Amino acid sequence: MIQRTPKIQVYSRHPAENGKSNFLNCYVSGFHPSDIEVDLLKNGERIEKVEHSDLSFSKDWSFYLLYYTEFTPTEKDEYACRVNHVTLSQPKIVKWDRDM
Amino acid sequence: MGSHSMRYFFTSVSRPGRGEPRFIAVGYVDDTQFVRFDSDAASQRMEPRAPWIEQEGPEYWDGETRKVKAHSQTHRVDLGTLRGYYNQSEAGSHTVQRMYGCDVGSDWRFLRGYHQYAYDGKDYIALKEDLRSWTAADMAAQTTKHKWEAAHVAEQLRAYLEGTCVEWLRRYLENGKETLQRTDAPKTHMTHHAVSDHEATLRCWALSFYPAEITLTWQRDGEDQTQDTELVETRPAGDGTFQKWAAVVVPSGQEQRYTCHVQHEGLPKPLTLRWEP
Amino acid sequence: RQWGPDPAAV
Repeated sequence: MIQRTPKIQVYSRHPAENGKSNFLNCYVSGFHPSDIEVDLLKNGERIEKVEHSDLSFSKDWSFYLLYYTEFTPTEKDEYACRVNHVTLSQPKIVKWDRDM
Repeated sequence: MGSHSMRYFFTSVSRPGRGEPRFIAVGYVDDTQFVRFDSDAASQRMEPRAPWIEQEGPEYWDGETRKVKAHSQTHRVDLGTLRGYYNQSEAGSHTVQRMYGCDVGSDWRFLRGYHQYAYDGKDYIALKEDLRSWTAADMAAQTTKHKWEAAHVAEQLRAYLEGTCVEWLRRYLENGKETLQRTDAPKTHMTHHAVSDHEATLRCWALSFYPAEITLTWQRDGEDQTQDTELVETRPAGDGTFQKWAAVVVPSGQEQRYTCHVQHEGLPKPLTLRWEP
Repeated sequence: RQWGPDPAAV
């Protein structure tokens, strides 16, 4: 049947201010089937304390999940979301851009 | 607020390798999740996800747990039935999804009900708007439809959707009114990003809003513009509110011609933003 | 409050 690949947005809960606590979000949507792997990364390393929302779906039956963790943005640290799904040959990495 | 919904979402995923399907149920009022069940969680109970449901007493939680576990077993049976209807191997994993719910309208009375079911992410069977007839997508679903017609399933569902569903939606709306009946209008602002010496991007931001429904549009000299624009999918903040942005590329120096127009239930009149800071 | 007692099987 259908396989639909995830859309991915990486963003902060609050406006990012260097040195100030916040939450880093990776929102994955539009995927099918529901099995999916999502990590948040800091300078390429997986963050262990990440939580996620309960599985739900949209009008077109596609799934969505929010993965998140508490973080402190800085000028130099890089954050990203890494996603694997049956539709992907290799994991997809999407870097966080604070303006997006 | 002026229409409201209660909706339940259910997903079962078969595990041909070993064991029972994974089953996850969630309930919402509007865009607020208030209960969950996960077959892999330790409690094996329907659990609260909003503070205003916590005051429901043990009879409630027992009944809701009983219903949701029975539902999970029904999807377990269904996954086997569907594999037979479609002549599929025992080897692959497959998915069932169900959503049902009811809306109250602006007059606070029943507006509509629905119940939709999907197999492997495609429509399977759905209740029609009249709450009396079914839409079957294919001849497997037509077998289910005949079964359900003969068993008066629509009559039983309809009674729920028009009765209990509406009544309990209204109860939750009152018990949770401090948040459920508060509109959070978007907090809006614009940013400016040079793209070259000749062009710039204006980005119109809508933050911290509830409910999720929102419309962002750009106009140039008071006429809607979609060319040279980009809109992201509305996204959760993680605190129960939502975010969105829309952007337009413009000739450097002409920013003031452009306006971002924001419509939301929390705004008595739409907001209009303009780069003139 | 969910629809009960249990949906009909397909």
